[PDB]
Amino acid sequence: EDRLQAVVLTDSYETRFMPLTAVKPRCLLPLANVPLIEYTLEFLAKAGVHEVFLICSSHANQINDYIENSKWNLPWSPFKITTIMSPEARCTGDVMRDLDNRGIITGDFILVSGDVLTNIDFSKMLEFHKKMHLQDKDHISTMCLSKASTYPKTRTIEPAAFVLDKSTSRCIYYQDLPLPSSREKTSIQIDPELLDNVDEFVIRNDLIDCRIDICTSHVPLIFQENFDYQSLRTDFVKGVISSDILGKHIYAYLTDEYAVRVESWQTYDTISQDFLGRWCYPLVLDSNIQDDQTYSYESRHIYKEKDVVLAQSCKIGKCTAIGSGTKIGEGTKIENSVIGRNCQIGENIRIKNSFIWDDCIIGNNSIIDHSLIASNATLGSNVRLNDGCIIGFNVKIDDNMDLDRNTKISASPQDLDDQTLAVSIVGDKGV
Amino acid sequence: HPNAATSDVNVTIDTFVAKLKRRQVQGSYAIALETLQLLMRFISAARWNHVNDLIEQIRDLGNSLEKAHPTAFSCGNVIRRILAVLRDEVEEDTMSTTVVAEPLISSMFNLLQKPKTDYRQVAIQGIKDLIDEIKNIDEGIQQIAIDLIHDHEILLTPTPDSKTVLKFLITARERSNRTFTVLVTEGFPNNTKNAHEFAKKLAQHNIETLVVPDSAVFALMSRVGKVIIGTKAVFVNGGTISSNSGVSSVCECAREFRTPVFAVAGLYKLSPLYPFDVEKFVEFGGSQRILPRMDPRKRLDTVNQITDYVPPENIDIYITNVGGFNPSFIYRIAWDNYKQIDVHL
Amino acid sequence: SIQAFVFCGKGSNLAPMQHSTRLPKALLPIGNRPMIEYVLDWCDQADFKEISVVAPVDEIELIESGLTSFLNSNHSHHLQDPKKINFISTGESLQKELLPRINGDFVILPCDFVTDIPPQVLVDQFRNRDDNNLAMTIYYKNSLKQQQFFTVYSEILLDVYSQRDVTKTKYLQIRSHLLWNYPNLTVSTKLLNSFIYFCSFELCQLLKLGPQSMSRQASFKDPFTGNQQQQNPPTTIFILPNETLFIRANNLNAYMDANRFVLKIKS
Amino acid sequence: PGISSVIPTVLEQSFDNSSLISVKELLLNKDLIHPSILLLTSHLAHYKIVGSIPRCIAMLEVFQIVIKDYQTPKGTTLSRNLTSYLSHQIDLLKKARPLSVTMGNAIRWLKQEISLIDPSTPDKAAKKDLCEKIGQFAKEKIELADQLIIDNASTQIEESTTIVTYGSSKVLTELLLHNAISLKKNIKVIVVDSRPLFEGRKMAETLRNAGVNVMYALITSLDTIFNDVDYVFLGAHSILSNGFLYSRAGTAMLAMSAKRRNIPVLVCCESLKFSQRVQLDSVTFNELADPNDLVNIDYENPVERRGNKGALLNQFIKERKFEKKKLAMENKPKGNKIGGKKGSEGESKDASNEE
Repeated sequence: EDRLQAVVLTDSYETRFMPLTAVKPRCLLPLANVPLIEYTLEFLAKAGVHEVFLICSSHANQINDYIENSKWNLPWSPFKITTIMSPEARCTGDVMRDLDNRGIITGDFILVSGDVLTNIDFSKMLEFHKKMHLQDKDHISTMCLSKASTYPKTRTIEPAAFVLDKSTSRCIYYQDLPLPSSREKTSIQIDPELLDNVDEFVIRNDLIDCRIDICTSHVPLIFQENFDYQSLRTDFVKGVISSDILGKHIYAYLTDEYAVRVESWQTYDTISQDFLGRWCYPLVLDSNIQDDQTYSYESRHIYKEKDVVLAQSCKIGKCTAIGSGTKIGEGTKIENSVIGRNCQIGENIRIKNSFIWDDCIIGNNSIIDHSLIASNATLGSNVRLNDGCIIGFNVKIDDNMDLDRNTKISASPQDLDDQTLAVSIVGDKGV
Repeated sequence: HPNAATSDVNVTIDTFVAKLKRRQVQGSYAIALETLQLLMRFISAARWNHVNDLIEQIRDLGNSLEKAHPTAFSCGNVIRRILAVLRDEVEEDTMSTTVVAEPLISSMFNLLQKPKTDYRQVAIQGIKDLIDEIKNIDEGIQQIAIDLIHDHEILLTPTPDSKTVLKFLITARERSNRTFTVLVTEGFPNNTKNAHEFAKKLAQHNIETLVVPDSAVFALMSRVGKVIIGTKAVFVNGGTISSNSGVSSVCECAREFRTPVFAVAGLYKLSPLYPFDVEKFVEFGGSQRILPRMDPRKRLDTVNQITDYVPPENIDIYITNVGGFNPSFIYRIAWDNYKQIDVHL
Repeated sequence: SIQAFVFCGKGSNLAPMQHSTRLPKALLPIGNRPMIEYVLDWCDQADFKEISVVAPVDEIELIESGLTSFLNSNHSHHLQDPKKINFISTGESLQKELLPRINGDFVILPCDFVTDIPPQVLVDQFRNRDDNNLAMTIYYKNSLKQQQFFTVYSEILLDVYSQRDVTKTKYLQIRSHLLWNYPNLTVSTKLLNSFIYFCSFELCQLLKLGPQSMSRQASFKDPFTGNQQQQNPPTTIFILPNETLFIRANNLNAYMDANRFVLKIKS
Repeated sequence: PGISSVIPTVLEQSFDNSSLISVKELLLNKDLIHPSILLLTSHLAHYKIVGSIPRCIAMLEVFQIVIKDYQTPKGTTLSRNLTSYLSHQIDLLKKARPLSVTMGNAIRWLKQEISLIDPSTPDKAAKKDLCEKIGQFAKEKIELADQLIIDNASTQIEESTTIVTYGSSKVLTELLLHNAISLKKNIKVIVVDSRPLFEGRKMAETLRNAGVNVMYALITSLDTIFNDVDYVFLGAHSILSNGFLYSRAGTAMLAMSAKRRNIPVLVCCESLKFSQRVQLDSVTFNELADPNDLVNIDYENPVERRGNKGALLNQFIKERKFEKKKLAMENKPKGNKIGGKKGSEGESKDASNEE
């Protein structure tokens, strides 16, 4: 089981994150101060990978730079990173084909689609995979699942459907439905060919999406053979199941532990909130994995890094974080928010479930209720927003502003509202 | 000094770091052992001949490790001990190389007024000595422990986790004529399984078991004779940080009802750093092992901590390999193996 | 407060005994111990005082005689014959008829039974968990094709959908609103429904104003649908069906199972 | 009557002041037992929600129902076997799980009422006025008392208040809710809870359903939230003529901590919760349930799991006992607010003669 190699899918679902991405990309972005690929890298390290494949395309140069700046271009680790080149905004089949053309792998390999923050021990899983393989020859890949956050009523965009087994644990089907936004479709049709061979069936829809696969030496060959495939979850595995190769099976696995793949804004927010709570245990800010971070856990659910300055007479809430180099005057009524490293503040910020990213300058007076500020996007005087608002790159917001729900804010110096150059929704200036 | 040469010069530094940060390593003793091994590795392959520089490098190494993890101290302590060992030897050496007595072992005013050899082998031997000490503390605590337990006395034991404390208990129980009954609190967040294991072990030997809820101590304390702990970290003004859950309230109760408090201790487990605020040293815990499902977490606020700090106002004895010592006195003990210079590295 | 209704009919589904003029469905000696002996035992165990057996057009006094002679009984059992029976309706038409006699909560138990289960625990479950309706499903015969499918839950243990395989479209279908509230819904193959039914106080209103049920399965459990439209007036606690699984070898009789029951009984 | 004795768990060398088991799963019940009582017993056996105050109310309701269902027989008079029936019911209750002082008081009142109306008055007219009067009593000695408690709290509790509590005392919940939505103020309310029960959790849930900022707490570290905390109420159950509180869980510890750190501890009560019986330690009269409540790995209540725990007799001697009701102290709970408005628990029975 020694000597392992992996393929990682960063750069996948931009424009899904609509207000951002113009100069700096998608996967490079921070959670609470800390970038997202870092966790993936940590996971990989824990697993014990010796050869690392990674895909860069849109805003790729910056990604590459950041990779170089990370501590893995040095040969002290068992693994090295190499970049695969590809055209602007693409599907996952082309990349697979490219990889096959190159041709390196000998045995078992991993594909990590999307952006996954997992605290799960995986050696046991690997062992199980091995054992299962040792059972029978015509066997391919492993897939992971988990019990959802209570009831799926707030998680609207993801309606993942799974039909499984008890004895050998085997899936076939997948399905999606919108529902409370626009009430339309009410029908799903199921495979009737093979049922009594398995006997035992467990159907579940309230499972967390992750999109991970432990793969054997068959997948690229299969891709070469059938070039009509576009994505792995939606078409490929299902196709394979549906009498494509006779006798070829896959694997299902369950873990109750916290692991969420990100795709939307509200989901991201929820993830952040979860992190703020001590839901994650192999991942907390006091442990400081980067060796340059100096955050520590404190009372009343607040995070803090070394050297934070504030002015007198204060009022603080719950599940918050304050980074290093934050120079704050009198004010801050903080409830449920992230503020990144180094943030100078004039006076007073009424905080009700808000968000602030890397390096922000906020002027005089702001009433903020559940909204996010991105990198370098400076806040002038008088900022008033409502629910679910999202602000992009380099937004030099000036004097006097009023905005309500769902109003997306641009990043480029192309399609959306609130412009980066002087005054946003009080004047039309820019490109 | 950064990690630039310390990667190819010595092999498993990165692994050690990983173990520290991501908690792959289990047991304070084990951590200490690992540190010792690292030190050995540093010594064996690398050459210096220059001593003060080497010492400084070692200090830096220790410092960095300490800064990597703000609640695991064993690693730091071992390093400090080693430094101390080196320093005295160096001082001795200097006097021979060049070629006054104190009222006691160490003076006070010498800090204000102005004051090749087989050294490598000696250093090697030091590490071995340390290892041996770590191995057989219990063979030195054994005949200091069986000096304070009697007959018909109820014994409370919160946080029973270590192989040391268990062994101590076993040694006492061997003399089965000495009558003692064991109350064991489960320890809500993490200690539960460990507590159960301890209970099982007691049962194995034939030791009378009583399983306790943490809310119910006020109802038991007036009947409790003597209380023993098995702490992780020992401190300056007398207090301790114990291996997780239900110790503060217990201690308060003891203070109120006036109850004797034993603590199994080791000088290498003892830290010379002073704890000044609750706002830093107390280490918090995971809500993952409280309540499944995360949609109720939007409005409510769950508060939980793993390892807890004790004020010295309560505990009274520290049964070591050397002897049982007073909390408002243990600083001297620490200083008989540590310094005021090796503090803020 | 405590009453039970005992269903009786005629052997329409059985093959090779039942077509004889003097032998009934209730009185069938198949495996030494009688078919209504077990039912009577169950009833006795259940502490139920007043129990009334519903009888078909065929056999009016034979069942009475059975109740009286041969058998321990020691209870005031009453055998009543309503007139509205056509069979082309097994017991729904009987149920509709007998409703002002129901003072409390009633239990439905057919004459054709094979039982081995602990029976108190069903009743207790019905009583406790604040539930209107509860039914039972038991394992397929384990001793050495197209079948039947049911819906289950495992944490509370609930039922939603119960449709078989005789009269349906070729592909399997699921409703949208019938998942977005109550997310997790598991479907099982092996289970055989024993047709044991429990009923709460508020059920009598529906059978006198608007009937739809066929073979006591149609308009009983599936009209729990308080989604999409809301167009059938509900009686208030929400309309909710329940189910529980058991291990022991005892089930329904409908086809070639009588001969297997014979094999089973001697153990 | 049914089945008694023949049960698991040892006599216990430590603590045996009261018996420990009973009737849970019903078989061979007598042909006169009212189902409401049975159902209540079934509930209490594995109860989460109720404690002290609502239990009594429930009992009262049940009694009223029974009265409504009861008519004067042709042979036996109105006062002939009613008392016997009552006694039987009480004995059943005792067998199920020991009871409260309020309940006893209620029973006494019922007995008095039985004596008061002479067996010669019209039977239909008798119970007509009886059920009215019982209702009136309920209104006065519970609902009115609750109202009075609320009003007491109102004058005392400051502009913007942080309130920390333990338990499931319905009065306190009501008060909290009142403060939230009716009179309207900032309320940082913190609740603590133990291993076996989830009372605190339930209370938190309820508060959330009304929209309040709550902190959920456990034993292992209380201090971490105090070291700020300004005003505190405890889980009231029963007061004795000493000046103590026979109450739920490690409330005593909390009270002690409060005493140590700045502030007094305070309690609201009903002017019929008081006894005239007395005791002084958590050994005197213990309230017990089965050591089965702590075998499962926590999280929820009905789970059914496989691991390690499940040894009460299997291994070489293993006793896993606990307590529900313990002794709260005297010098610390200075505050008492009742149907007679004000007073100290130092004044332990200054309303018991006034009644």
